[PDB]
Amino acid sequence: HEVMEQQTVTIAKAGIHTTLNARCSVIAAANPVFGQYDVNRDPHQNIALPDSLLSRFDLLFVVTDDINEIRDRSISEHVLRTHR
Amino acid sequence: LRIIWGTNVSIQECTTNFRNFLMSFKYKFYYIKQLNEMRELGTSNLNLDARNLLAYKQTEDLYHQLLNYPQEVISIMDQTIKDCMVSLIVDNNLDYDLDEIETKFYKVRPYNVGSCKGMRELNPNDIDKLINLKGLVLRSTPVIPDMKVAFFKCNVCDHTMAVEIDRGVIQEPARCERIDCNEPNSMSLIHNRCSFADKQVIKLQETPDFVPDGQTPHSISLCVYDELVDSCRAGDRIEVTGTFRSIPIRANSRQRVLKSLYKTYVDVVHVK
Repeated sequence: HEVMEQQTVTIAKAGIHTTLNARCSVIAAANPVFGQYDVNRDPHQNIALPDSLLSRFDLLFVVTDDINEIRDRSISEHVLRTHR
Repeated sequence: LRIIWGTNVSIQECTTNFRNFLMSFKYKFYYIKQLNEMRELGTSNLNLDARNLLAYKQTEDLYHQLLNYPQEVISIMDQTIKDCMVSLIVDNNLDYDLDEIETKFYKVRPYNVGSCKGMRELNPNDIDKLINLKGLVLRSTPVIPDMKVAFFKCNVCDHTMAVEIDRGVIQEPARCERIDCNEPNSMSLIHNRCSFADKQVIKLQETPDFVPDGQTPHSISLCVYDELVDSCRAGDRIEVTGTFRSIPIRANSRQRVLKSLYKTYVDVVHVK
């Protein structure tokens, strides 16, 4: 939380006491928070990691590999063509 | 005037300046009352007050002579209070039966000279000075015996003559005692027969309430002496006064060489 939005890191440790800057960009990949019920499951209870984090991330993209039948065949063909 | 080395606090001057200090309220802004209380009990250890000499005149300078040079000033102060006991007795004529009560050892216990700031603030420039300190005591060390009067022996004849330590060193005459006899052979130092005096050691954290936060407090080992030894236990957060000391330590190991960085400890003449 402190890293992402605030854009800085703060160490009061022991110690050296300083506010030092980490202004990194961030990507994250997570599972379906238990139960493959990632596709059908509710807009909430699916994410598994409330709450403010869900906001901090500018974009939340969903990846259910669910047909979308006519989409499966195409993907398979693509993979086949690739296998070369 | 009898100048004494570099301390330059003159004998046969300050003694009288202290001798006429007697009988004062005064001022304030006790004194002889509490001494008259002292003479019966035989408890010795005159606690004084500090501040007395300030702002009081005379001896406005004596406060500065003690503060800047406590080492001699305490000894002279003890001599003078002893002779002022001697002069207290002759006033009432025959007292306490008779002269033996004066022979008993007395000392001054000065305290609260200015308000010093911490151990931490202290300059290395002031190494003989009276220094307030405060902090809890983490441990009270077992009693170490300290040399006062040394004893010596030889294979010849054997003879019992012995010499006092004085300064922090011991030099025995090569040869020899009584007489004579001689020969050149090394002196035999009896370990147990010689006299000893109590020296404790007390560890003190520097004011855990006052800290750089979060850096852990610094140790100050104050060694005390005499009656003060074993007069305390642990964790006492109150305050202590005494003379600062830097003494060399022996390093690696053996070699008889000095680490050249002197360790620092407090003589702590008084505790309150």
